Amino acid sequence: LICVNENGGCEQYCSDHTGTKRSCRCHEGYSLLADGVSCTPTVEYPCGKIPILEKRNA
Amino acid sequence: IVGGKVCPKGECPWQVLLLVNGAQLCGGTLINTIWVVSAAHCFDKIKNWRNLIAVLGEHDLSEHDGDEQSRRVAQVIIPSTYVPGTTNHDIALLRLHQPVVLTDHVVPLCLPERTFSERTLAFVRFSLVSGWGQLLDRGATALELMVLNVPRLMTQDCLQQSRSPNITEYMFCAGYSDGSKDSCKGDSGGPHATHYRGTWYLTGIVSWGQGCATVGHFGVYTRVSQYIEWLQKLMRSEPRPGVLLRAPFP
Ligand SMILES: O=C(NCc1cccc(-n2ncc(-c3cc4cnccc4[nH]3)c2O)c1)[C@@H](O)Cc1ccccc1
Ligand SMILES: [Ca+2]
Ligand SMILES: [Cl-]
Repeated sequence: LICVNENGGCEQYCSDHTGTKRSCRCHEGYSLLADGVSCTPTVEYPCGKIPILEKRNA
Repeated sequence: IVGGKVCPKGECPWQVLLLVNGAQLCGGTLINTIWVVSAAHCFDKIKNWRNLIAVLGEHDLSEHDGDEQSRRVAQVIIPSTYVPGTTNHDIALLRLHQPVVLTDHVVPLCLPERTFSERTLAFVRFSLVSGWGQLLDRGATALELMVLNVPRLMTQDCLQQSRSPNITEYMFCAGYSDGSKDSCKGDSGGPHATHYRGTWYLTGIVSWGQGCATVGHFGVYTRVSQYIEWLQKLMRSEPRPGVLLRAPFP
């Protein structure tokens, strides 16, 4: 997989590595899941999420 | 904001209101607890720097509901490449005197990685712009925070479709040419926010235009992607005496 295509399958940030290698990353206040693509909040108020809406569907 | 709607309270939690001597100046975007991104041009005519106030958790200007958080602006950082009275390199990084407290009503917008922004975010058609700016060309400003969904144009296309500053590589066009929908005076410095896979990111800064909602013209936005590294470096830096700081760009 490559970052330029489909975001390398990453939810957030993507890094191409030497070989057929790819590494996904997450913004501060998030952690990367075992799927190696998904980001989950680690804090109460992570960036770019709307609390009242997150709650609205929680 | 012209031709938008009221942003329901708390749904625009990264939106900042900038005040000078209690008067509406410009918008801004919270990117973390002490940092706000705005537009350079907003600070041209600033007399006394020490009277600059940033308000978070604002919604309805007519009332106080207790969700509001006001902070003194400790530092205004502008790129070296910005020339007062012009439109290029229309970005400012503001350091708050004290952090805001994150709440349901006060949340930062994610400052994306450049690559991500360029390769992915840049291709998301629609994004949200917001502010307490003029509701109409030559009109009154908004009492309630307004928001508007605008589509992004490739610059080649913007130029093609427009009918005077160049649209530089440090800019992008977004909106409509039918004179119905735009950002306007008072909105400048505010966010152009882009959704991707359940999260919102800062892609633009409300900057300028050929008037507001002028037929045959689009809204012009500061291309934030060009500035990620610049911003990041500054955020890692120690404060300096004196409010205004001109920092080299790149
Ligand atoms: O006067 C200057 N600075 C002082 C200053 C302070 C606060 C606000 C304004 N100001 N006036 C007009 C608009 C504006 C029109 C518009 C239309 N569509 C979308 C966004 C828009 N914004 C605006 O933000 C200017 C110079 O820097 C000149 C300059 C430079 C850039 C923009 C405007 C004026
Ligand atoms: Ca209020
Ligand atoms: Cl303060």
